[PDB]
Amino acid sequence: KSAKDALLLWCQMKTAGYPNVNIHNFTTSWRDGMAFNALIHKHRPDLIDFDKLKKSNAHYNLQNAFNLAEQHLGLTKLLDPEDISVDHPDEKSIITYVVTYYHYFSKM
Repeated sequence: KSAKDALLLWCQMKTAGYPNVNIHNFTTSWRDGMAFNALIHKHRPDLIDFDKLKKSNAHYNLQNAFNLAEQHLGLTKLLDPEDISVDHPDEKSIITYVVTYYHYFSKM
């Protein structure tokens, strides 16, 4: 609960101030793709025009973050947008992927 909890705070803290981002867990807080994009932007505002993103376009948002992370950060696309954009996405999946982001931005 410690590693998960610190991971959650980390995400919360990194995305302080992002509109339409509200991280309260590792499931539904990520299902619209905003949080993922906020994480990226925070580290590489050059890759995303966050202001253009709307919570409504889950697919787009998720593909966006996933494709950019893969393409520009070499972070493997472990998740699938369609799988993530459901009502109750798989927590473990998300956490695993979110961890790869944590390491990446934390190291380097």
